[PDB]
Amino acid sequence: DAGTVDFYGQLRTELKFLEDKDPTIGSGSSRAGVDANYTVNDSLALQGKVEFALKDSGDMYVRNHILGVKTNFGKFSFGKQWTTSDDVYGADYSYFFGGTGLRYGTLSDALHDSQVKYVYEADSFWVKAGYGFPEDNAKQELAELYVGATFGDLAVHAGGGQNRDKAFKVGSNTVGTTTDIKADVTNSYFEVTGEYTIGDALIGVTYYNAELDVENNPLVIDEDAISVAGTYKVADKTKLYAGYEYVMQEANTGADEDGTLVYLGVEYKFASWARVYAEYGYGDGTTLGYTNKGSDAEVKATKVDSANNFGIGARYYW
Amino acid sequence: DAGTVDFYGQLRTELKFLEDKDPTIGSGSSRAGVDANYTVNDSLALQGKVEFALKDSGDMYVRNHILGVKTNFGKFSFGKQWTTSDDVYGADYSYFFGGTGLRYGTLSDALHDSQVKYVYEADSFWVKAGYGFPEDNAKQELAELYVGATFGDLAVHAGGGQNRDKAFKVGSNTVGTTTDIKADVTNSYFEVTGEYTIGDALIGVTYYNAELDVENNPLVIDEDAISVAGTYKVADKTKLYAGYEYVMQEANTGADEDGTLVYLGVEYKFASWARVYAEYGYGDGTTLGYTNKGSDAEVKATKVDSANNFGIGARYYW
Amino acid sequence: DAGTVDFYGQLRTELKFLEDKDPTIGSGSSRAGVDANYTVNDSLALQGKVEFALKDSGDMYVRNHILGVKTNFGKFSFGKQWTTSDDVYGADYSYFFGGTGLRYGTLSDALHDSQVKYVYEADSFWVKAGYGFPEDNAKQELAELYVGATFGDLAVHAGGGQNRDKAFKVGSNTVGTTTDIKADVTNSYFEVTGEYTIGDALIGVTYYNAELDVENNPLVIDEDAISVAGTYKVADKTKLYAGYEYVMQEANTGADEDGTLVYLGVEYKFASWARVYAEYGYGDGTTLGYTNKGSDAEVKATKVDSANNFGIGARYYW
Ligand SMILES: [Ca+2]
Ligand SMILES: [Ca+2]
Ligand SMILES: [Ca+2]
Repeated sequence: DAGTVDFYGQLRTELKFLEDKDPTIGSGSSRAGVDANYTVNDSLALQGKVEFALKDSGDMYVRNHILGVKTNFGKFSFGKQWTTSDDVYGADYSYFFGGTGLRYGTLSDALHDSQVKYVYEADSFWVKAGYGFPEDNAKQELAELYVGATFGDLAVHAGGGQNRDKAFKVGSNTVGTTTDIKADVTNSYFEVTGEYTIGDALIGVTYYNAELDVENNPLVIDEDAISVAGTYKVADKTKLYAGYEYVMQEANTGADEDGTLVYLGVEYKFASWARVYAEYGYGDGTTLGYTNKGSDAEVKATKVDSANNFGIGARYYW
Repeated sequence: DAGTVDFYGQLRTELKFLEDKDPTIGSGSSRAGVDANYTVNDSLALQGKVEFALKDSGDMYVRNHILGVKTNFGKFSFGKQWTTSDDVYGADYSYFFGGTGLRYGTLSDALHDSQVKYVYEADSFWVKAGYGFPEDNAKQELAELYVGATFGDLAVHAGGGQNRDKAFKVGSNTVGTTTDIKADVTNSYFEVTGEYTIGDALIGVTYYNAELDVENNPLVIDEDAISVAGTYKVADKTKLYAGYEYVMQEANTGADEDGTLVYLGVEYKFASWARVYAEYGYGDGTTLGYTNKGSDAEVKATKVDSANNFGIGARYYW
Repeated sequence: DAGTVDFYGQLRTELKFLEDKDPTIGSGSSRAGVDANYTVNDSLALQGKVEFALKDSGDMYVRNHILGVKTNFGKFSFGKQWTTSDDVYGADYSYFFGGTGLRYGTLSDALHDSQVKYVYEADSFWVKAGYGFPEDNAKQELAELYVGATFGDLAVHAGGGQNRDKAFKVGSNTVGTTTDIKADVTNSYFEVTGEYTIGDALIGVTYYNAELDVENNPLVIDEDAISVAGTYKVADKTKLYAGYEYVMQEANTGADEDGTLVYLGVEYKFASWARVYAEYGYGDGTTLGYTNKGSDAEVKATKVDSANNFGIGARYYW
């Protein structure tokens, strides 16, 4: 009948060496929050949550702001949250680079501030979904559905959704006097994923398919994407990970394109509240845009070459 | 001789349906604060207060930032606070719409960040006042005085003040190239209010009068405003409320104008830390601008028509 | 082997009367933070720190964001911190005006958000240093080294560094259409300081020398600066302080210039968590720009005259 109040956070600190650039030091995506939960009876519980950022860069601001109601019929969560998409994710186990090949948030950056989200667990067969209120085109249209289920040692999921931005930035031409090109884009995407636990080892594979149509315009981009990845706990506190990520983008204009991302890294944990990371990442070719869930990094649509990247992490959790 | 340190807050979450618009979900005006109080002796106590916002929208920022000193001669509070005006308020018992007819903050939005405020309670006959430092026209001129007193079951107040903005936005014409019209406006206002408690019931009536002159210009707007309102606790945790609010604006140019706001709603409280709200609001005609104290909503000067509005609230307090 | 978690802060409130201006009230530089420390063994400790602002003015934001590692070989601190320079400071004991004559941060405002800092204490002979990562000219080049040592009752330090901004604001001409003049400036500075404790009394003297060269341009400004200052605890809770600060700026163009700052004030402390300040400050002539460490005030490059300033402070610490 009573409740729990958890005050939690991370203090990320990163040292990064990215292709063609200088060393950076500073915060990663440090944040701090408060999960408050209260069980009323057996068919009713309540949640109040609010995470905010402690990045070293801009003004500080709220990241998630949530009212949750759990029932017999499932949990409904309301307000500013990450997309159901991002919660489900897919097979990327990096803390820096990588996450390309998951194509759910080309337009969303994994976020919609004005959304309703549903969850339902069972004899671990589960269902998650969400809807984004466009709050009169101040926000994106969003709608997603995923479903999964574990078979003892195998773990599966599939689903997708549809996200649209009426005024999304597609380019720039300045002429002196600097302006960007807006355009109304729809991203309609689907995935399937499997994960296999072999004691220390873990393997994962995801396939993403995705369609970017533009209204008042013939253009269409079919993306088709394969992530394969895994982790292996070696010593007592030590985990290694890696992944290959291959993406192909056909345009309806004929124009074909691809992109490759490879990573290899190590999570050591002095404790659970004290972790350090080291990761290499090789990239070549094109992304249309992606989010690394581990760093919270956004990479906007780009083409890379010859592309080496190292990242050294040190976090304090609470 | 010792002190109290209260860490407090609200986690508002609102679902709103306003005339001619789409559904919104998200935070209302969530905030969080710290009241710190310390009694030194019988003729001396100290306060330190700082509230900040957790809205789901912009950067997060400080709302109130206060140093208070209580004495025999009364409490002096210093720094960023709401106007004495707003503290006193008048008869509006809504959580969303309504608050028109209180005319104290057409220009202030109920706030001055650089003000000194005085309070004095007695054999409950009380006096409140405040002054806003213009800090060289970076801020509004403000000066207010209110006085009240309870007669057992009747509760009265009257007062007003004068607030001026040297560069207040009166309109816009863009021509291609988008610009707004500034103008130096004075709002000089007075009210009287009475409130009557009949066990479960509560009735309230306020009258506001107000004068907007403009310097270097003939224009003047006399507002004259009548709020009447009340609440009635029905069941164990249930309160109902309503109000009629009628405002008339004569201009000195001849031009007459009016505005009507009606509300009806219900506060249910699962507990004191858990409340839910439902409110209807009908509006027709003109406001020159107003603040709803219950939602923290600002409505800028506007004319409405045919105007239906619903609002469903859910807050967690601490 | 365990750790300490300190939640700390200040609630500054200031009332200021500066030459040619109106009274201001409001916050000074209120902030709040969390120092977290953990000793692992005798040759290893860890720190996590994050201070953020509660100013009454803009958005709220992070001030310092730190990962510290202490060893036998010394403490390395990483991320957003004040400059080593500012930590060391020099002889200014004011809470408002004064701090001119310390010339370390003409360009930095005492801050670099992307810096590595080293510290080493001994049989109190100490060494501090730091490097600022230019993170590809998004940030200033910085590099500093200071060293000190106490002789029982005398306390000495000397050092300096070099700080450069590729695009620093040197002026403005608007022509209608408002633009500022950027220019690539280097500030290369050195100091020596001594401090003498005579029970209640304290005396201090600093000398600063500094050179501002500009790339692609003949201009150079030699500053040469003498602060002399002190404090004297009179009654039980009462401290008085004062300082004379004289600065001379030769330009390489011939053009000579100077500036004088004098202060006198009193720190009374009702307790350690409750302090009040009163300070007078006389200024005449030129600063090229400076920071008062006590108020956190930035004064941009300016020439003053006839210049009287009072400041009344009231802080609550925790
Ligand atoms: Ca915790
Ligand atoms: Ca509380
Ligand atoms: Ca403390």
